[PDB]
Amino acid sequence: VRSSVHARWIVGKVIGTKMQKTAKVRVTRLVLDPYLLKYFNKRKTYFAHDALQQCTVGDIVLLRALPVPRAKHVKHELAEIVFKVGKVIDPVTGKPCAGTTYLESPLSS
Amino acid sequence: KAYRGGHLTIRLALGGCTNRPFYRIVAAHNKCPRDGRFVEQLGSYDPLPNSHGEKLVALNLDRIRHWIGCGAHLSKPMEKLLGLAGFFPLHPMMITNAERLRRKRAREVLLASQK
Amino acid sequence: ATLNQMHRLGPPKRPPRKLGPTEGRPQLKGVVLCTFTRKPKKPNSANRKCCRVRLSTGREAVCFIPGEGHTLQEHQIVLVEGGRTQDLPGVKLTVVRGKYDCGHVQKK
Amino acid sequence: FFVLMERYQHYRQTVRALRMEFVSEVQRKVHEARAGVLAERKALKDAAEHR
Amino acid sequence: VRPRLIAELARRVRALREQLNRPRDSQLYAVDYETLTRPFSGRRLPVRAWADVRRESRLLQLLGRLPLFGLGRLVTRKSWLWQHDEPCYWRLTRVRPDYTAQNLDHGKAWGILTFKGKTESEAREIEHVMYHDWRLVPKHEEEAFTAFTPAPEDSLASVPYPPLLRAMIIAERQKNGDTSTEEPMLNVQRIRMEPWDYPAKQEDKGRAKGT
RNA sequence: AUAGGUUUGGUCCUAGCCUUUCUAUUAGCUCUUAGUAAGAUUACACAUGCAAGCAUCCCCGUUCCAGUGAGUUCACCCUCUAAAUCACCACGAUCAAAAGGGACAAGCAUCAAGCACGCAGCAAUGCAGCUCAAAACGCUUAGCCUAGCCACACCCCCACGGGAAACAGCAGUGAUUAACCUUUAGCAAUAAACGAAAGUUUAACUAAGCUAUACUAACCCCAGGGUUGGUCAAUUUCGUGCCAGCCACCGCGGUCACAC
Ligand SMILES: [K+]
Ligand SMILES: [K+]
Ligand SMILES: [K+]
Ligand SMILES: [K+]
Ligand SMILES: [K+]
Ligand SMILES: [K+]
Ligand SMILES: [Mg+2]
Ligand SMILES: [Mg+2]
Ligand SMILES: [Mg+2]
Ligand SMILES: [Mg+2]
Ligand SMILES: [Mg+2]
Ligand SMILES: [Mg+2]
Ligand SMILES: [Mg+2]
Ligand SMILES: [Mg+2]
Ligand SMILES: [Mg+2]
Ligand SMILES: [Mg+2]
Ligand SMILES: [Mg+2]
Ligand SMILES: [Mg+2]
Ligand SMILES: [Mg+2]
Ligand SMILES: [Mg+2]
Ligand SMILES: [Mg+2]
Repeated sequence: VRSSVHARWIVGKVIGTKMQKTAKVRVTRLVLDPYLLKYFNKRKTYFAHDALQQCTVGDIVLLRALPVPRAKHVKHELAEIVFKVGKVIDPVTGKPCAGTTYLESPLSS
Repeated sequence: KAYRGGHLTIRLALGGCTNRPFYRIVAAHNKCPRDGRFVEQLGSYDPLPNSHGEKLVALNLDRIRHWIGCGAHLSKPMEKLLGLAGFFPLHPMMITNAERLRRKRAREVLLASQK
Repeated sequence: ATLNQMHRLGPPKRPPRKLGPTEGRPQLKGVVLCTFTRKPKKPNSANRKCCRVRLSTGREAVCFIPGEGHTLQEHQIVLVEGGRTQDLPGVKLTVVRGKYDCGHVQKK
Repeated sequence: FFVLMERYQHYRQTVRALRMEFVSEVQRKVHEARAGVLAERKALKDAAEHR
Repeated sequence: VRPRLIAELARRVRALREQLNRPRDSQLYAVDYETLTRPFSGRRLPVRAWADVRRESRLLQLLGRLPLFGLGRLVTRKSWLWQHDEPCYWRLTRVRPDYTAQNLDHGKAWGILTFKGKTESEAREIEHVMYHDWRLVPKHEEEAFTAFTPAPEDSLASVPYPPLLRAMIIAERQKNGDTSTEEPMLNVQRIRMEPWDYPAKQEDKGRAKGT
């Protein structure tokens, strides 16, 4: 009722930024193999409107469905950047981190 | 499937075997085949008397009312069946046929008396 | 193979079944072109009665005539079924006895 | 013919009244399913539980 | 999808050719009175109309003999006169004659309807204009023809429910604690059974296609 | 699979082929009754008769039902919203097109690249991008996910137009194939069309006809078919003599052949 786009909220990795104000994002879902009964990753490509062109290749982003498609393949918009590439902020503690190590200690604050 | 015009109607779909009929009360598109696709089965009707000498009719009254309130029509045999159940007034043709049968049997009795 | 490799390859893909001399049909009608005899491969020795027939599909094929004594001539119509003649290499069709021109074997 | 005509008129009048009442019941049930007081109470309870 | 453009062209061409080769009323609604068949289609008229087709007049057969095509005059129908004792008629307001007719005896008309003495509020198109059922009210008779005293139209205000439905209603009331002894009743004041011969909406009616 | 036969002088292992089970079509031989179900090989060509009327003229219907499987991810879910039914005063429900998003058959990668397949801007125009080994692009195969659904309605995808004169409606016919139902009756029931209605029409349908294709039950007298070396239940005499012939696999037949 709010949108004609099937996928409403999706999380992906940005794999392309060569289009103006548009980010090419790779979204992985878990699909059960009918024979092996094991979950494997299935990939799909989405084009997300990035008005400010703040997306970099490799960062994890959240995409929200547009009310209607603004182009043939652009049906989504960048709601936020969940993880900036190489600039991750730990949501649990709110401190910068490099991989599994704290760049700034939680105790310091 | 898209039909040109048409409407929903509650009717009798014929099943069973040769010389043994049975009816399923179904709400279906009027253009669909008699025993084909239907929207919902609203009951059943066995026209052959059973071991107790009864003709068994099952009516889903709630769903019948729902589909009538959704704009569904009714086939004439269903109007007669619902009149027999007391759900509707008796259809005029049942009354007229009863009167015709009364007059015919009166004529037969008068023939017997004349003889 | 690992589970990842099995998922990649998917279910086994069985090749389609090979069609035989009858091309997947129970029987075939045919016209006799010539009758002759062929010799078995040798653990055995005999003169097996055979005939070349043009089938309804247009292909020419060698067929075996079972039973003792046949009266098949050229231009006659026969019905041929499957079943290899184990002794004759390349002969994979058999003439049906008691159908069209090919009659039943005479008693004794 | 005349008696049958009158009978049909009366029967159709009664059937139309019954049909309008059934339509009203269907619409009332739809309205009570969407904006009914019980449905609204359930929605508010679910929102409070989520919060 | 491989486009189907020939279908587009065919539909557009057929629409244009149907809009430009429209059959006119003089062609569609002509009748051969000897065989009582339509020359346009060859289909014969129903038996019950035959006599009327040979005795009565079409509406514009009357209107074409009048100044201004009889605007403001009253026209009634033979079937209405036979069926109903109360006055039924049309007061003409607009007429569109079919100029292609030799006698200007085909076309369309609009007016105010009075059925069984009840006049309508607006003017709408007249149906069955091509029927052989029409009569013209003389001017010196209109006062006598239109006279009508509205009789008390008091009909049943409500009717009993069917037996099973009444029993179900009463059972539901008793289950819900209600102990009222009032009979369930179906209101039929909002159901006005209109006579089957009342004029329908000619604006919604279709037209015979040219063939 | 509770498995079995078959490689070797012999054992074990590996591996194929075949046997035993259950269906459908056809063929040989045989075949008694009753009920029920099912029923051209061919999208090849069709003689003939019917398969759509109703109704006071307008309209409505003939866009349905019925048929076929040629082609083939138009069928399913969500959003939006026409037409249609009922409210018909609409508020809206039911149903369901077009449009937008998602999902959706099989084989071949010896089909590996497609060649404009994208984006941004009110537009002007700018950027050079988009799909693809997680299978794009391509060739081939097939009606499907069966309360049913999809596609087609002689052919040129379509049908203004052309070829040309249409049974893939029922009955029926020619040719063709291993494949072979009556040129029956009635609208009495249900369904559909029309009518205000009594009602009318319908090769849908109902009731019949033909056919061991199947199931069920019988039968007063009435049984046939296949097999009998092992796998695998079951051969006595003769005839023949590596000939005639036989076998699903292994194999038999050279004067004592349980294998012809
Ligand atoms: K030998
Ligand atoms: K009509
Ligand atoms: K097909
Ligand atoms: K086509
Ligand atoms: K009938
Ligand atoms: K011997
Ligand atoms: Mg083995
Ligand atoms: Mg050995
Ligand atoms: Mg047989
Ligand atoms: Mg509408
Ligand atoms: Mg659609
Ligand atoms: Mg490869
Ligand atoms: Mg090659
Ligand atoms: Mg095909
Ligand atoms: Mg044809
Ligand atoms: Mg075509
Ligand atoms: Mg036919
Ligand atoms: Mg057959
Ligand atoms: Mg007939
Ligand atoms: Mg039958
Ligand atoms: Mg023997």
